[PDB]
Amino acid sequence: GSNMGGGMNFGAFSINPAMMAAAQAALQSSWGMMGMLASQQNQSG
Amino acid sequence: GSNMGGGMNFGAFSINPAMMAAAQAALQSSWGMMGMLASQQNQSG
Amino acid sequence: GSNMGGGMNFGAFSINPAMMAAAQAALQSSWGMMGMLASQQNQSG
Amino acid sequence: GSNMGGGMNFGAFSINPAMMAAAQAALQSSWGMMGMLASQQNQSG
Amino acid sequence: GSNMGGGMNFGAFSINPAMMAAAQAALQSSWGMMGMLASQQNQSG
Amino acid sequence: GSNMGGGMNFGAFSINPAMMAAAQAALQSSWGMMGMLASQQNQSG
Amino acid sequence: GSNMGGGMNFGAFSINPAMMAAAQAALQSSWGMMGMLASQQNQSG
Amino acid sequence: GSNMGGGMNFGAFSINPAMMAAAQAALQSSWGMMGMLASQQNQSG
Amino acid sequence: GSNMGGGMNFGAFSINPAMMAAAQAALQSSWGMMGMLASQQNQSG
Amino acid sequence: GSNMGGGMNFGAFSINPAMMAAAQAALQSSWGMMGMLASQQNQSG
Amino acid sequence: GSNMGGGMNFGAFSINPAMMAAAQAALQSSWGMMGMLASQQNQSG
Amino acid sequence: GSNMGGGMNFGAFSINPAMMAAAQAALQSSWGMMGMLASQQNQSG
Repeated sequence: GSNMGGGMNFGAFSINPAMMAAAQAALQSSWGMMGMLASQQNQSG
Repeated sequence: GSNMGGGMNFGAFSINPAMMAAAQAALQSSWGMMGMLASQQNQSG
Repeated sequence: GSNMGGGMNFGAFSINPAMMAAAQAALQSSWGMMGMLASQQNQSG
Repeated sequence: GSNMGGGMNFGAFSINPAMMAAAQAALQSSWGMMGMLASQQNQSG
Repeated sequence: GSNMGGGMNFGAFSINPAMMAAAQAALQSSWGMMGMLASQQNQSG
Repeated sequence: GSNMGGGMNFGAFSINPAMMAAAQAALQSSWGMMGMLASQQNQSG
Repeated sequence: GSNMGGGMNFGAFSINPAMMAAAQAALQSSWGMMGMLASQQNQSG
Repeated sequence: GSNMGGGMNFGAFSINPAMMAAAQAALQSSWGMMGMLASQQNQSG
Repeated sequence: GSNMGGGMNFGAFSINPAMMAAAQAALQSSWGMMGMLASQQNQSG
Repeated sequence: GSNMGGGMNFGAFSINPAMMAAAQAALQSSWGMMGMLASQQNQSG
Repeated sequence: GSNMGGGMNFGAFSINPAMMAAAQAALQSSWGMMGMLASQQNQSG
Repeated sequence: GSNMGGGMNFGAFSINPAMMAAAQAALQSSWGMMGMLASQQNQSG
């Protein structure tokens, strides 16, 4: 169960994330005003 | 279960994420005002 | 289950993400005002 | 299950993503005001 | 299941994505106001 | 299942994507106001 | 050298520019959404 | 050398510029959403 | 050398610039959302 | 050399700039959301 | 060399700049949300 | 060399700058949210 409240950002954000990663499974994400990522990585072998 | 509240960003965002990644499975994403990514990576072998 | 609330961005975004990735499976995405990407990468071998 | 709320972007976006990727399967996308990409990459061998 | 809400972009977008990719299967896309790409790449051998 | 909401872009877009890609299967696309591309690339050998 | 930018006005305008003057040489002008005036009243006696 | 930026006004304007003057050489002007005036009243006797 | 930035005004304006003056050479001007004036009243006797 | 920044005003403006003056050479100006004036009243006798 | 920063004003402005003066050379100006004035009244006798 | 910072004002302003003066050369100015003035009244006799 997930819920969130409304918000208004007057200021100016800058997001410059230099991510890096090596894996059997990899996901990389960088979003602006709003986002919900529900990623399920189930692996075998 | 996922829910979010409405928001209004008056300011000007800039997002310059220099992501990098090597994997059996890879997903890369960078979105502006709003996005929901539901990625399921299930692997075998 | 996924839901989101309405939003109005008055400001001017700029998104210059220099992504890079090598994989058995690869997806790359960069969207503006709104997007939902539901990518399932299931691999074998 | 995916749903999104309506939004009106008064500001002017610029998106210059220099993506690059080599893979068995590859998808690359860069969209403006709105898009939903549901890509399933299932591979074997 | 996918659904989206209506939106009106008053501002002027510019999208100059210099994508590049080599693969067994490759898809490249860059769209303006709205698009939904549902690409399934299933490979063997 | 895919659905989208109506939108009216008052501003003037410019899209100059310099895409490039070499593959067993290749698709390249760049559309203006609206488009839905459903491409299935199934390969063997 | 001179140059101008672009603006879109969806609101409604009502201009009522009353004016009066003497005239050894006189220019009087009124205009709506757009207009450029370059005048030189060079006189000799 | 001169240059200008771009602005979009969705609100409504009402201009009533009354004016009066003497005139060995006189310029009078009024305009709405946009306009550039460059005048030189160079006189000799 | 001169340059300008960009602004968007959703509020409503009402300008009533009354003015009066003598005139060996006189310039009078009024404008709405945007405008650039460059004048040189160079006189000789 | 000159330069300017960008501002967005959602509030409403009301300007009433009354003025009066003598004039061996006179400039009078009034403007709304944006405007740049560069004048040189260079006189000789 | 000159430069400026960016500001967003959601409040409402009301300017009433009354003024009067003598004029061997006179400049009078009033403006709303934004404006840059550079004037040189260089005179000779 | 000159430079400026950025400020956002959500409150409402009311400016009434009355002024009067003699004028062998006179500059008078009033402005709202933002503005830069650079003037040189260099005179000779």
